[PDB]
Amino acid sequence: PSPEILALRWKDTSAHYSPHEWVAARNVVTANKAALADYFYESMLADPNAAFFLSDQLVKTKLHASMQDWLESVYAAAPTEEYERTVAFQRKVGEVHARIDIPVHLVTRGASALIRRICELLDRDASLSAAQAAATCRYVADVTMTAVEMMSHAY
Amino acid sequence: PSPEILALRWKDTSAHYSPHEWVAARNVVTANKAALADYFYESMLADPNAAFFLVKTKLHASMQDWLESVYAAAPTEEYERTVAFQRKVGEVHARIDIPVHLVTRGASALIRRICELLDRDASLSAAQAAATCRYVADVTMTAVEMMSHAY
Ligand code: HEM
Ligand code: HEM
Repeated sequence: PSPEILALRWKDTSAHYSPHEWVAARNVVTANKAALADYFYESMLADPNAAFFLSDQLVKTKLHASMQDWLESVYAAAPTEEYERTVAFQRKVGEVHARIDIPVHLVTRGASALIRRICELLDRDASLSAAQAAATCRYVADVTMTAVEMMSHAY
Repeated sequence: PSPEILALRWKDTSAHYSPHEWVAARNVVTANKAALADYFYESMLADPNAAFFLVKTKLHASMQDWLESVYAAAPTEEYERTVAFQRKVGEVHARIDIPVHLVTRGASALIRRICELLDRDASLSAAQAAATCRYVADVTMTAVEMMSHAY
């Protein structure tokens, strides 16, 4: 399924939501990416299965500073109309993960932790009505699980 | 990969939400057990990828039991029950080489149609409806991961 075909799936997903949701989310996620990357990394030390794959020094440069640009790839695609660029990024990361038999259930695990944590930021952000913080959190979960689905194409 | 460990995981995820969130969802899920199984199945036909793999009767009911299972776990505290079944379901899909990325496709689809129904439900304050939709998306994904075990 080429990135022309898989673009339209990202687009049609993002189109369930207003521009206000797209940007709202994007702003919160760039505002706190490095902090959201730390929280991710720590979450999968806590998991021993996942900790096996982290030799406690590989993140120093790679995993912390990379998880950042993932968060930008994902949350900008829609407000930029740059879908096939983003979708392409996801297959690379999916293929990287699959090459080293990183079990897919742990990715879905991580997708879920981020979603709970990004919504927690949306919640604690006082510059929004709870109606808005709600609708953004929805978008967040949808696009994460859209991305993860595509990351999962390499199995 | 013990169920006792897993069961515990189900408890914590759903502990993030109020009991009112658990029963509201269950209500709407079971109020539409048929229409939801019909939606999921017809959503597979649209795509060729899944349509590859499609007796419906067995399907139509076995989705209807999964739903009943997923939203029974928290309000009844039978986590082991609900887990053990997610474990089985995945191992079936597995041996058929049903690609993982699609179990997630229809998972996301059910979530979106479930919240639509929660938007429409005026027994609920919009606050609750959002809350409930969130529960629904989290717990589905939680099921999804457990299904995705040993793939
Ligand atoms: C939502 C979930 C996840 C996202 C968004 C994510 C993101 C990324 C990205 C962007 C890269 C860089 C790959 C590249 O472009 O070259 C990467 C690499 C990697 N990720 Fe993940 N990841 C996720 C889940 C996981 C999980 C659950 C583990 C658990 C073990 C993991 C372990 C790794 C490792 C080890 C590498 C580098 C491979 C190596 O050099 O040994 N990731 N990840
Ligand atoms: C969220 C996603 C899904 C859920 C919750 C789900 C649920 C179920 C359940 C509960 C069963 C009964 C398993 C058993 O008898 O023990 C089942 C069987 C089956 N599912 Fe799924 N399913 C999902 C996705 C898919 C997808 C994407 C396909 C794509 C083709 C698929 C095809 C089947 C087939 C063919 C069987 C029956 C196998 C057989 O009896 O020969 N399912 N599913």
